[PDB]
Amino acid sequence: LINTSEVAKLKLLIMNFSFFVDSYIDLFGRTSKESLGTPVPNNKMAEYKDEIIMILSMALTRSSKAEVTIRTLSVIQFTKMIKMKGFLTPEEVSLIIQYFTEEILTDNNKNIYYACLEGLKTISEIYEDLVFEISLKKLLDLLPDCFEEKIRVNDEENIHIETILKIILDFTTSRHILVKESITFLATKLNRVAKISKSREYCFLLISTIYSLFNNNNQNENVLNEEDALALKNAIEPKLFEIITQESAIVSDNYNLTLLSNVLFFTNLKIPQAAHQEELDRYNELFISEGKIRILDTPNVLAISYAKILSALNKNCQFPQKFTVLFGTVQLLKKHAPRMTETEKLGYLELLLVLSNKFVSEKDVIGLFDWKDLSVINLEVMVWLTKGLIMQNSLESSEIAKKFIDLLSNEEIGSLVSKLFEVFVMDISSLKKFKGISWNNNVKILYKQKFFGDIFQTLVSNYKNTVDMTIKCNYLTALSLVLKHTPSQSVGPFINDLFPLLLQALDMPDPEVRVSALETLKDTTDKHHTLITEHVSTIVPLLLSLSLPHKYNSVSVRLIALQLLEMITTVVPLNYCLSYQDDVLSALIPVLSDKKRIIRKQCVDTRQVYYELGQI
Amino acid sequence: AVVTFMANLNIDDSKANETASTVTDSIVHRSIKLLEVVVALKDYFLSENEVERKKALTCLTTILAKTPKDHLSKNECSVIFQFYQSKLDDQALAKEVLEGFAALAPMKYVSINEIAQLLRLLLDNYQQGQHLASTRLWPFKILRKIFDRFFVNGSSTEQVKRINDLFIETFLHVANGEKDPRNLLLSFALNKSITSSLQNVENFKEDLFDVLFCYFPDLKTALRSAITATPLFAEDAYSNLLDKLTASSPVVKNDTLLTLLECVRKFGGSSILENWTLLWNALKFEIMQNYTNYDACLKIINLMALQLYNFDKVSFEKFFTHVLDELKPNFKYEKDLKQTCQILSAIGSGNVEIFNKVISSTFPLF
Repeated sequence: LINTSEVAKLKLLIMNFSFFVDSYIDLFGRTSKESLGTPVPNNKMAEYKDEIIMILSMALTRSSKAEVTIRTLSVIQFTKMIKMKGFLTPEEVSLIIQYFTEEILTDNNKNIYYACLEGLKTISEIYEDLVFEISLKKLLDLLPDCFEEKIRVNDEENIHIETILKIILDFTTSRHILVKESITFLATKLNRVAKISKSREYCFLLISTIYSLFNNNNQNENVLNEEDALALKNAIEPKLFEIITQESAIVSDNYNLTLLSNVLFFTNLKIPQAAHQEELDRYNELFISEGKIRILDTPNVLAISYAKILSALNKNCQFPQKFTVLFGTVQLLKKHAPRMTETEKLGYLELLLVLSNKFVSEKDVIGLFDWKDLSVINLEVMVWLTKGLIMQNSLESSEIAKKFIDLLSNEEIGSLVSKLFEVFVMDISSLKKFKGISWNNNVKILYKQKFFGDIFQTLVSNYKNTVDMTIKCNYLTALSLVLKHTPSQSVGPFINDLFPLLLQALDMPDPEVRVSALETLKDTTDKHHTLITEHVSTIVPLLLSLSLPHKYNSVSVRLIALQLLEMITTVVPLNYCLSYQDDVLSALIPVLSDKKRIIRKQCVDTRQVYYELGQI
Repeated sequence: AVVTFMANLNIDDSKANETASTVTDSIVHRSIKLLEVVVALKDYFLSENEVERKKALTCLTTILAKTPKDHLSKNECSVIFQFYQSKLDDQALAKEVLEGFAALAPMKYVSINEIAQLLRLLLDNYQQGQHLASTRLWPFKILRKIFDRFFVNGSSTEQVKRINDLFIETFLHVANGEKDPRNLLLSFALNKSITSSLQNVENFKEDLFDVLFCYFPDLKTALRSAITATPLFAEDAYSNLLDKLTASSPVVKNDTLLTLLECVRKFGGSSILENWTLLWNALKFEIMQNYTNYDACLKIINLMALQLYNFDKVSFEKFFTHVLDELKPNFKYEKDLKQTCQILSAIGSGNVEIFNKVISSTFPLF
């Protein structure tokens, strides 16, 4: 233990100290958040504490930037020495935090970069106020008033404007004070860069960072507690409407508005129920009954947020105006549809779904039915309501499903119903039995499978009982858009009758149905073999056309065609596979030479495996 | 009564019940010496050596179970203070504490402070069911008895409404560590009762089947009666049961057909009226697939048709017309007469009216 900056001497000193810290730990203890300053009675390391502190400080800082192992071991031993119960003063950990931050902003060397990240994160989990005061506040201060500037750490070395955002995303993931003050300051800077500056990507990144920090805490339910999330909401929400008022980038860009909706959903998801109601009432008064914004009278983009508001506000609390808002948004969708923008219409549809699954009972939906008008808006309303009904698992939804099948036999309206029929089966990301919340909705996970069992059979019978372009295309599109969201391996009995439409669904523009049907043939050929053996002479050139470059064959689509070609060649015996070697070897040349290279690598592998299977 | 002191000191001699009988005789003699012997035992197991502590604790638990006469609520809570400290310190003495818990849970001498301190700390320090065969065997007992004492909805939860939700995840805490079949049966029965007798399980449902599925592979009919106990497994039952129509091994297929039998029986008529079409599709697929599974699925079809008929004649009529529309060429022709004829044979064996329906629908065909 002698002062030295040489790589060998200092490295051996540090790796020796790595064992003396362990001996000291085993003899005495380790940190607790209550023992952050309490030292152990006596030892000889206290007499050497100044020397080890100095050698570590000169090993990390006042050292050349080319030291990867030296600085990594330096920050590691800094962190390990911090890990002792109150043996280093808050001044020492403050100096260590400053060293970590300076050496992480100066050097891009991802060794020292990520090692300093690890040290700062461990300090954050063992020292809330210390890291929040030295590192976090400084990092929040580096960013300037205007977007797209060079974050000048010092005279020469500078980091990007997004580097501060990335560092904020790194830690504060479990530090209550850090994360709350970070959310507040990021909201402040969002407001500032929208008001005194004119930026879009910075506002988007800031609101996305707010969303991510809210998510990292709602995953723990304790980093922001119920009351902590309520207080941070009361801090950020007026700061969010004041940036709503100015054009900003959250109103100018509807994507940042959706990020704000996610932030509101997360911060109202962690709200005490006794404080939900009034807030709900406020929302129930602000959006429906009164207020400047009226979702029931004039379409507006911010309405989408209210959807995430209603799924996040309490259900089993007095929400008297739930049927009237459903009727009002139905009327607005019927009337204002040409002047409704995409964000407005999507938000009102999500609001329809939220009421259907959460607040309004099934009687309101069934009383809202009107099948006499075969209009696009009417179909949208009925589909998005009976989607929550299916999510509620009732007769109507299942019987309305058959009604939809029948109406899908129509020429010009059955086609629209078939192309829109995906809506019934999708994920929600806002209304499921999420961890934490239990009053979210009338959630039923069995909706997908049930809907498939109610749809598939009739669809296939109709397809085999149909002649023309339109109605058969409708049946194929409907069954495909239903099977795409339901897991293919969870629907087994339907596979056998699905195989004809399964083979049919391999040629159509949407790569979504393409990936879905390719997955379904994968599962089928894994399970079924008689169908595969009897239908290989038909499937193989279809997979070949899938593997060909096309206006509809994405690079991923061609990759999946390669995967299915491999799977069907493995399952089908060698007799038919020998007859289908040269075609795959020849019609793949734009796939092992396309724009992406995973496509190229996997096409090379597909060609090689086909060649070795044919030659043997 | 010198018998008091001789028993209190000879329990260390590993006399087991021989000195316990003398303790009971002493309690009969002086009628006040039970508290004296338990408090003289309080520091008697305080010694660190294993024999002293374990033999004092086993007799303490035994005579505490044998002393429900004079036993106060706050004194009760104080009694489990040493139970918890022994749980915290070491094992191989915590087992006696486990029989003590499984003995004190049934009795009504469980205070509000006791039920709360239990539901918090019996898994705070002890983390029941995590270690050792018996030290994981008895926690299921103690939680079963604390459920069946007053937390079970025999008197509802007018003063134990706090433990409802948290009992869900404290039973989930004691899981994934018990492998002997007895603990498996215990977990199955606990899920069965904690869904059906207990209220407000819907707020925290579908997670109680996690321990069962982890313990699910024999003597497994307890899980099967659990998944059919209450309509709360409705959303759960189909969630697995339809998948079990696709199962390969016929034993689980038959057992799950029995479970669907009790399900259709005790899920009212609304759920069966909801799922009649998908269930008939799946069961006809299994008819083509197959106490075997075939008689079980015929009984499934029979009970499902009967449930629709008794619940709503409209639903049973929709079922009957769908079955006729799908199978009428089979009956009229000479193709697939066995399966379809057996299907309507089971259907018509429900009542006289359904039998007349089946006869008038099939006899004119052939």
